[PDB]
Amino acid sequence: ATKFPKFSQDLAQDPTTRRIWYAMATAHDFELHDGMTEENLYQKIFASHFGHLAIIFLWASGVLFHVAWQGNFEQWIKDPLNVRPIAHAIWDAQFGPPAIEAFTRAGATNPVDICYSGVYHWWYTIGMRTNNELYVGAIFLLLLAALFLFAGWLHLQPRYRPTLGWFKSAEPRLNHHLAGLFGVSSLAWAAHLIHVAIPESRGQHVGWDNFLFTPPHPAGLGAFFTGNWSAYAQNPDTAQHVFNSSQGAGTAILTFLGGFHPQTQSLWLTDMAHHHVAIAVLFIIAGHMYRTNWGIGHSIKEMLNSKSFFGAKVEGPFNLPHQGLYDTINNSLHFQLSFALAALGVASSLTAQHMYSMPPYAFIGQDFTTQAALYTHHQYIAGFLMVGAFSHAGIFWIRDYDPEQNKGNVLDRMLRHKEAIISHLSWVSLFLGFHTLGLYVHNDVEVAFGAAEKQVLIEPVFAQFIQAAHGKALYGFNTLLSNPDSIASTAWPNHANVWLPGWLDAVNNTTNSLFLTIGPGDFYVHHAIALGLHVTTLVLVKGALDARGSKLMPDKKDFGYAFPCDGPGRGGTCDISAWDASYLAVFWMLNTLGWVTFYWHWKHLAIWEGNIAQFNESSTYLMGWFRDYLWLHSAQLINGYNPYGTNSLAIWSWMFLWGHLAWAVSFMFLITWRGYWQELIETLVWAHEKTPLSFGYWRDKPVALSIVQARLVGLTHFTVGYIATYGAFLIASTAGKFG
Amino acid sequence: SHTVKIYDTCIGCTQCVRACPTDVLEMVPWDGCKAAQIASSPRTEDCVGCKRCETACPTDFLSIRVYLGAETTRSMGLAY
Amino acid sequence: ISRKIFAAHFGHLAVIFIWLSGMYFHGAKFSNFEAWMANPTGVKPSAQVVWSLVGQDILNADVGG
Amino acid sequence: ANSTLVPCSKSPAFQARMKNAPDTYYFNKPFKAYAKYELCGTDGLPHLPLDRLDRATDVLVPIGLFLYVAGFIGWSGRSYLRATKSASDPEMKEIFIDLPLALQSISKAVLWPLLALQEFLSGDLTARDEEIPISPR
Amino acid sequence: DMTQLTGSYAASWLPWIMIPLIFYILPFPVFALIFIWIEKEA
Amino acid sequence: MQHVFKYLTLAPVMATFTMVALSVVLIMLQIWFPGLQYGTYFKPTP
Amino acid sequence: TLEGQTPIFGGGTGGLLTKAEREEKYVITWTSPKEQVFEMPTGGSAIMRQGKNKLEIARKEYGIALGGQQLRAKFKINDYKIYRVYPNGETQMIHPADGVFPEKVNQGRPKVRYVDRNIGSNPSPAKLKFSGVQPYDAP
Amino acid sequence: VERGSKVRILRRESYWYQDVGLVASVDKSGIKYPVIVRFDKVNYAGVNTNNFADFELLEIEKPKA
Amino acid sequence: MNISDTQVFVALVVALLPGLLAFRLATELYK
Amino acid sequence: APFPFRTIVSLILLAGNILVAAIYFHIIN
Ligand code: F6C
Ligand code: F6C
Ligand code: CLA
Ligand code: CLA
Ligand code: CLA
Ligand code: CLA
Ligand SMILES: CC1=C(/C=C/C(C)=C/C=C/C(C)=C\C=C\C=C(C)\C=C\C=C(C)\C=C\C2=C(C)CCCC2(C)C)C(C)(C)CCC1
Ligand code: SF4
Repeated sequence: ATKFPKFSQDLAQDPTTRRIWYAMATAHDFELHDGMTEENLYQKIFASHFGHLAIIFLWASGVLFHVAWQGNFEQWIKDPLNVRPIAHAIWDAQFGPPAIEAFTRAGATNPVDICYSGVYHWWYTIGMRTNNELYVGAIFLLLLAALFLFAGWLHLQPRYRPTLGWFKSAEPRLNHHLAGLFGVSSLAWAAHLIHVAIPESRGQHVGWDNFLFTPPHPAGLGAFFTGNWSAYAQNPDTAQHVFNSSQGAGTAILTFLGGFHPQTQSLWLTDMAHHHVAIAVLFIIAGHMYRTNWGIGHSIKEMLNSKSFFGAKVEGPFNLPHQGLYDTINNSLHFQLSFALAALGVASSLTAQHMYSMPPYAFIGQDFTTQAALYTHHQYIAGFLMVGAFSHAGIFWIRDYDPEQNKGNVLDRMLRHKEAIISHLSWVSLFLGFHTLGLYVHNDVEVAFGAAEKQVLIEPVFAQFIQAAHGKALYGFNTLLSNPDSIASTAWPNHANVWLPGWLDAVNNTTNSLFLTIGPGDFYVHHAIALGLHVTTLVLVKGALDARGSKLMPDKKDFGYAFPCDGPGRGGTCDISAWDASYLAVFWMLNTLGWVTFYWHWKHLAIWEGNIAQFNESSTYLMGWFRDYLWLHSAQLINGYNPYGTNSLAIWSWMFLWGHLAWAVSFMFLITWRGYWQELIETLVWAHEKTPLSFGYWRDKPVALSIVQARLVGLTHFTVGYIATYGAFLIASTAGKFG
Repeated sequence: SHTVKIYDTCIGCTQCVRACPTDVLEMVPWDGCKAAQIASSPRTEDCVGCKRCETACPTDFLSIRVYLGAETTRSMGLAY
Repeated sequence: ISRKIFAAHFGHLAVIFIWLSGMYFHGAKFSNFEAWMANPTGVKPSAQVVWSLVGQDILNADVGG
Repeated sequence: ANSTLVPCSKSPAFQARMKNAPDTYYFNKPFKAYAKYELCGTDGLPHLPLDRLDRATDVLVPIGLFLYVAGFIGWSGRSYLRATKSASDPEMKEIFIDLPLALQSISKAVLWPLLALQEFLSGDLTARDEEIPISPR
Repeated sequence: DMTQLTGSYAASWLPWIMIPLIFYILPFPVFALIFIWIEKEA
Repeated sequence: MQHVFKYLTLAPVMATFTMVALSVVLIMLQIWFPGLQYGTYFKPTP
Repeated sequence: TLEGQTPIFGGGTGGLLTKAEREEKYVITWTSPKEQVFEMPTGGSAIMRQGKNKLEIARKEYGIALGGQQLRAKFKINDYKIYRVYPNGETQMIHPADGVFPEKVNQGRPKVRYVDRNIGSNPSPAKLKFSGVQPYDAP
Repeated sequence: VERGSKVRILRRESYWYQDVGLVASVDKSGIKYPVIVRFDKVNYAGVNTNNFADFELLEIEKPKA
Repeated sequence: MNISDTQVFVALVVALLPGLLAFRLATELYK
Repeated sequence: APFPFRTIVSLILLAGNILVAAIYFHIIN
């Protein structure tokens, strides 16, 4: 036996190469480690979280340091709309002179990458101006990462290891994370915006050397304590304000103008300052809801176990049995992880959907490639987070759920009508797929036969009505905010719609992405998105709810979350575990996010080209997507290098192929299965044993990858190829035609 | 090694023992079924995990269950 | 088994003969074979003609002759 | 009211498409019908809106017709399956269609909405939850 | 000139030395360290 | 002869007959009334 | 020592490997009424002798397959024994363990790994958290 | 239960859980699962018979006559 | 005007502290 | 069973949907 892995004697005694592979695959599955107790589990998780925070801080510090060292931040400040931000320098000693010339650009005298993460715009908005400030921020983040690493080490020492009760105390953690982690952090960010960001945007330098004696507002803090809060909203930035200058600049620190700054085409800094102030107040209030040490406050266990509604006998909240759930969540780390992953996925989706339509950073809405990259990035991350939420829901079902302590509650009811849930999800998926695909191919056939007028073109009237209700007067509707006489627009009792003028100006501006005009193609692609969402949810939910067992495998819970199969008996049981359901659902998540990002990218490409009619007329049939989106926009990408030379897109050209390679490799791991490779490996073992001069000999017997390992490796190759190919295409097709 | 467990629903049909390619199972005297015998797994060290025994088992649900565990040289079926 | 092989081979030969008959009949009835024979280098061979019900008659390419 | 859709007979793009269309069976009368009855977008192609109280029959007739036909097929199949349950060999009744039984099922399913309502009211439409095979939780 | 890798940033020799070190000098010793780690008898 | 009748009631044969009949009905509808669209069914020709 | 004459076999590539000399090996012995052709477990055909035959094999499954699907089923030979041989020379007869074939019930055999319940009564894994016991091993 | 009785299966892990079977025979010895039940539908292994105890069955229709 | 040689060297020296602390944390977690 | 709580919640949600549709159909403003 080997020392490695330290956490599993079963793997340590494995005499094959599998021992290594599984050692990497189960290293962070702490609950299955040998002799693991709950307290040790929680303490190790605490230290690991400290390490992950340190890693995040080091990553941010590295981004800042490389921008300050090899970027062009100060040059980009003077002309954000025409200067390409620089990510970092290129040192690839096997470049040729054509590649060196092609990658020497953006005002640099050496090969550089063009930043597409938007960090230049973000740092510009928050008031950073010089490379020295970025360097100081990088040093500070290095020190912060060091502090968190030391904290992780310290909270593993015998005196500082928290007890299990400390980890299980939910109410104080909620109070501190609502009032302090969310509220106080938001208040401090609003303070940074008011004291630093806004003065810097008004041409006034505020730093550590002078922020103590430079008040952010002429009225001072006296106006706050005397109740004269309106003084903070007086004299806002004029519509002729020039960013990073005092020309047309007001003195207000907390306005509620709404809409966009006319020049930067982004949200007002004072608007975001007031936003974070209000958010901080709300979260600090929310952080006092639960009882910790002073009697006052709700008890979550009492709320979940309550059975009386002001005297009347109810079975629970909304007359639904919620009893016993407090112990279910409080004892299941996977349940909490499922909620956390689902919340983070929804938050990432909202981030993507709200930053492109309401850009928060100066001029970032005019950096088309950056916009596309950020949207695609956060949408794909959201999809992965949703997949993880449901995977850990299934893990909870198998490992942490017991029917006895959840007898008769709402979770048990869901487990009892899982069949109806899954069948109705399947019906929704079938209806959406059948009708969406049928209408798409009907339009395909009609357009192919020279009968484009015979297409079924269903108008998205409900979403158009919502847009009109939000103030979009293009459609001719006269409802709510698009009707100036409506009670919604006037707000008759109080007329406090100080947001409405700017909001309407932003909505009806034709040069932004705020409520883009939508037609039949948008209708069809949203229904395709709904189909993808419902099928991915069906796969994940069917896996989670059947994780404990089914008719084919009644005793699945006794086999764990991830096992290959139950053999060829009973008809065959390939891909029967809930892990296999998550594996299958990753494919559908990738497909759905591909549809979503294809739609976003093609619509915005049509808008940026000035050829919105192309999308409007071609998105209603799938040949339009295949020809006018993929084939039409692949030309510059695939001409990054050719027999006539190379340009700056060459890297993307290579990566575009690289992804297609990785994707292809995935098929090998996904189509061919283990026994073939095991027999081939046996033949190779014979060959090696019978060949002279080959003094090497395996210390771990070479074996084919396991079934589950093969599925995981194939999925990893598939996803990596997917991401690399689409990212290369996105960057090349947007940057190759624009800045 | 893998774990092979026999439950009290066994009817002593001896099919799992006949189907085993490494002689993990045998038939032992019993009184819980009409056949007066039950399957046993004294030699789970030789179990490769093929699950032919489960395929052969006629009861519902299975009277014999194989749980794949720590992999050894003979459990992976390695001739090298 | 061998008798089954022999009979099935006869059946497949019948299928192939039906296919060849179809090719010859379509080249005799629904083609431009005579026009192509007149002008081999300036006429595209064509032996399939579609009906006109759902706009698929657009597939009736101008094949010359 | 909706202003981004106009009648196809008043859309210049639709008129251009109509004029440039081939003169065959597939275009003349269909284009006249679209001009008289359809609403067109700025692209000149007919669009189907669901924001009009008027022409509500244009929405209800196709939906109702399809729902009737689909319910007819479903009720025929369901009644045939329920009639074959009492037979000795229902699987053989499923690979071999019983013509009298299928004809009777189709004739009854001609009036499928009333039969479905009667079955739902009498509790005969659905089987009880405890009488349906399910998997362990 | 654009016939060679250069750097106008401070200490442009740092990539010159660090790219070889991280990518084709140290990685094989690191793999050797990991291989010794994962093959040690108990 | 009754064996041939029983064969004609086979599920594949009946499915083929039904599909052919429905396809013929739809094809004749296309031939007689080409270009029917939602919002146009059961309306007189202008 | 194990006695018997090896079957006629000109050599093959599916024979023993380093595992035979390093870890373990198996030997199947039997008696046939006549010299006849059989199939080696790892490919090729061999000729079992008139008398008592001894064959070395890399895995126990090879011997089980040869004894069951060929010796008993095809050649009506029922006296084959499978021994496990270690590099130090230790030899133990492993099949049949007690002289009676496992499929036939024999007195004195104890119940091994028997669970006194139906498979559906295994406890949920949540009950056995951090105890190290599997649901099928629970009492 | 007895021979000819119609029963509903109560064994959760059974393929025929909450399904209906027909009793074929009952063993009068002291074995754990004496009742033999036959089903119209085969399970995933193609088997249509199984042994159950009395407490795992619910009598739903007495034997004829 | 990007950072100078001295700033890069100071950042390199400073990064040693998180490196050593990360090594300490990793070795402590391995226990 | 008439399902009182279920049908009351369902009717409230349906009334909300009908009100939104009435606004959407220009029946009310
Ligand atoms: C160790 C030792 C050893 C040895 C000696 O000693 C050997 C040898 C042999 C002979 C006999 C033969 C011939 C050769 C050739 O041509 O091919 C190869 C190539 C190469 C290049 C290989 C390589 C070689 C060596 C390894 C060298 C090393 C050196 C380095 C540089 C080190 C480095 C270190 C650092 C740290 C990184 C072979 C082979 C085969 N392999 Mg084989 N090996 C081994 C290893 C290994 C591993 C790990 C794996 C996994 C990946 C495999 C794989 C494989 C396959 C698939 C196959 C095939 O097919 C082949 C055959 O069979 O035929 C027939 N195998 N190989
Ligand atoms: C879902 C999805 C979908 C939809 C929904 O919506 C549809 C619809 C449509 C409409 C609108 C029209 C007409 C209507 C009528 O007919 O009317 C009369 C009748 C009545 C009124 C009534 C009738 C009734 C019946 C007879 C009953 C029965 C039925 C059955 C059951 C069905 C089943 C059977 C089977 C099929 C055999 C049409 C048509 C077209 N299509 Mg189209 N689709 C689709 C699909 C598809 C696909 C896949 C493809 C490819 C193949 C295509 C193709 C095509 C072509 C070529 C053409 C043409 O010519 C046409 C026209 O012109 O346009 C305008 N698409 N579309
Ligand atoms: C904060 C988020 C979070 C956390 C704490 C966890 C934590 C956990 N997950 Mg989980 N998961 C998450 C998000 C998260 N996950 C998401 C978003 C998904 C959807 C993709 C999943 C999908 C998932 C599955 C399907 C499974 C887990 C499992 C586990 C547990 C064991 C981890 C393991 O296998 O060892 C560590 C594992 C690895 C290090 C995997 C290797 C890396 C993979 C192959 C990605 C490929 C790397 C890629 C090329 C580059 C990435 C960057 C590089 C630096 C690695 C552990 C409790 C497993 C479990 O509980 O077993 C029963 C399990 O089966 N999770
Ligand atoms: C192009 C690729 C593709 C397509 C079309 C589908 C289609 C489908 N998948 Mg799927 N899948 C795919 C790739 C694909 N998958 C891959 C690569 C994976 C990863 C392994 C999965 C994993 C996966 C899972 C895990 C699940 C699905 C599900 C589904 C179904 C849900 C959608 C639906 O009902 O729409 C309606 C159906 C369709 C659009 C299918 C096409 C219907 C055709 C066009 C009708 C034509 C009829 C015509 C007469 C045929 C001509 C005759 C011919 C027989 C000779 C559907 C059948 C889910 C499911 O079954 O839920 C119901 C489900 O659970 N799939
Ligand atoms: C016999 C008629 C019949 C009826 C009444 C139903 C009814 C139902 N099916 Mg269903 N189904 C049928 C046949 C039928 N099915 C067949 C033959 C198949 C195999 C292709 C399926 C496959 C199927 C799936 C995969 C799903 C359903 C679902 C459903 C439910 C909602 C969706 C729906 O209405 O149909 C949906 C119908 C389809 C998806 C395709 C059916 C179309 C076939 C070709 C109709 C065949 C008619 C038959 C040949 C008539 C012969 C009768 C004659 C002898 C008199 C509903 C209870 C869904 C569900 O569980 O929702 C809760 C679901 O996920 N069905
Ligand atoms: C996570 C942060 C991060 C990342 C991804 C990068 C990325 C890069 N750096 Mg870099 N760097 C960083 C932080 C970072 N830097 C910091 C904080 C410093 C100051 C000490 C430097 C100083 C630096 C120099 C001097 C040079 C680079 C260079 C490079 C490039 C080649 C790699 C190399 O030689 O590394 C060199 C790395 C170092 C000298 C020290 C890196 C210190 C960081 C903090 C380590 C981070 C470890 C990470 C968080 C743990 C990973 C965990 C794992 C599971 C993934 C590459 C673009 C080279 C370049 O520009 O080529 C063109 C180059 O010559 N870097
Ligand atoms: C107004 C309108 C609309 C809407 C609508 C809606 C929204 C609806 C809803 C609906 C719903 C919400 C429904 C529900 C349902 C439920 C249930 C529960 C059902 C059931 C059913 C059944 C049971 C059936 C049966 C049968 C029959 C009767 C026949 C055939 C066979 C069968 C058996 C299948 C739209 C826009 C679209 C269009 C226009 C008009
Ligand atoms: S899994 Fe295979 S080797 Fe193990 S006892 Fe069952 S039949 Fe024998």
